[PDB]
Amino acid sequence: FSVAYTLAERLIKSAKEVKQKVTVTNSSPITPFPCSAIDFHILYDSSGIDFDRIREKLRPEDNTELYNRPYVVTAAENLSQAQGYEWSQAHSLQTLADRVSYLRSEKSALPSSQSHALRTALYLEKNEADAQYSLISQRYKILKNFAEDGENKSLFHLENGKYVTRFLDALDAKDFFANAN
RNA sequence: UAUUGACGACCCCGAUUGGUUCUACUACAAACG
Repeated sequence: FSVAYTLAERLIKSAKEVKQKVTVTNSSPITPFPCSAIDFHILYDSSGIDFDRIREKLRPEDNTELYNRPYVVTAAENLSQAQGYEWSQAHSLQTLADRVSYLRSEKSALPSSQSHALRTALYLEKNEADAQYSLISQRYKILKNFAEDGENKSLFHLENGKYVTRFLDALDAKDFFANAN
């Protein structure tokens, strides 16, 4: 528990970065706009137990990061009047929950066989991750939803100059999105 | 108006499928009287 809780005390700071990316419009000093967000890990013990090391193993190339994991959970409608609205949508937890649903949807609509081919490619450069995706994008039409480019040819989207993706977060959370409701 | 006057081989592989699906860490030892 101790290691898990000190992770949570770091995860809470990563979720709490919404405090300054989503901010009250025309405020001075720049007050946070009330925004709710999650960050989560899933240790496996493999990722490094220290948050700083955990995230640098998911930034495999200098412009490419395989986590979108500070996810805003506040509704878009509530956020629409803040500054930083556009960021909150890309970081909206519903984008993760939808993609998890596509992975869970069904035989599998996206085969795990092919999800893991893409998972492997994500650790390459974008030109190679996009190459693998282009070998697959029209064999599995569900992948039109997992794209983020706006073109349906890459799993990444550009965010402040970084290629960031939810796809590998969706594979992580695929089995941690269960509810009695 | 319909005549001139006999030679000569060709094909040599073509089309397509080129991976598909599943397993992606599991128990542990540190947590918990």
